[PDB]
Amino acid sequence: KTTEGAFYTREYRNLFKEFGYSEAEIQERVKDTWEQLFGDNPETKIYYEVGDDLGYLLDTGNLDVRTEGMSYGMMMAVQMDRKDIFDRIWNWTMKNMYMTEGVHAGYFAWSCQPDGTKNSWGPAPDGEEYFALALFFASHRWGDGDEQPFNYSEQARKLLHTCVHNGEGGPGHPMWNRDNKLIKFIPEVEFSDPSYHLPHFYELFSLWANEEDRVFWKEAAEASREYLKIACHPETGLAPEYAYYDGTPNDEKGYGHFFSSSYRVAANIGLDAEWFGGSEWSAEEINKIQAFFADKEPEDYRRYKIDGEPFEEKSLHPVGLIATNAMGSLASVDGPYAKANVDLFWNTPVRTGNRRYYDNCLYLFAMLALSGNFKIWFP
Ligand code: NI
Repeated sequence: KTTEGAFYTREYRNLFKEFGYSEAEIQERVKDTWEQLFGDNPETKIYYEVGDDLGYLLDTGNLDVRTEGMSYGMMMAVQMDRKDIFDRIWNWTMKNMYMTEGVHAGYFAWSCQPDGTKNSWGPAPDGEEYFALALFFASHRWGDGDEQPFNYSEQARKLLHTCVHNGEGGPGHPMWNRDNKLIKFIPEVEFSDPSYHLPHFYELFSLWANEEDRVFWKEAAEASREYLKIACHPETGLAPEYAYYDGTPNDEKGYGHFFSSSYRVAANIGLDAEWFGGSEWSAEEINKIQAFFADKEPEDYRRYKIDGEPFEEKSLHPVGLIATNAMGSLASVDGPYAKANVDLFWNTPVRTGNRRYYDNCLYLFAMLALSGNFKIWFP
């Protein structure tokens, strides 16, 4: 590590403020972003309330409710101290997504219709890891409820138990390969997705998961840091959406390039550097991604091969790309392009249109992280 992280100091960098933005404008912008996503602002909103006790995040582009969006929404709500929103989302999640039958019992069906109908009985591991951490944060901020499923920390430990141990007495599959400690793209495959690797989350799991797994989680954190070094292109810093355990792109179905999924790598690296400390690798990695985009206009952002070669196809989520590249500045605060990225993001409005969901989730995490408001909530 090259700096001491917020995990040790309990002070979160307000990068917007350090780059010269006023405290009043920053506060306004964070709240405005929240309100545009969770309030009534129908052109821009992604959260929808249902009755007195339910609510969900809608993938506006695919017309479904995704565990990615639900777990994001729970993380957002706990960072904003909004138990009411947190509990609505988590309650919908448990009611409509949690599976008690099939090979993936104990996990969450990745895509549901707005009426709660499962589109699939397959889970998406990046959902599970966000559910668990947001649950731990909920336990810590508010206390475990007495009524299930609001017993937050028990639900978190129980979920992470399944993630590691599923398949031991039965037909299930774990979400992490036990030998290499790497998160999988889905439980029944043996390849991964770089954007799913959250070593900073695993550090916390190594403190708060069932004791029998705390060594595993510290090992998974280290394995995830090593994997990112091999998965990011050495010149451009670009990661593929899917990658084999060997770090190379899995393009069997067109996911071997730098597109929507990959964007989150830079954000993940920034947040890890802020929580657990800078490193040389992270700063250089962010410098590479930012250097790569420095001569490119947002209107012209493309799909790229990880070597930098452009496709005709434009970025489907260019706002999310901007936001993640800016959030990445937390791992290279003195980097040559760090201030330009944060400024570009500052000058980019939240997204409107039917594709806004993904951009806007990335945008709110970036607002939170760059203002010193994406925090670890301790017991
Ligand atoms: Ni103002």
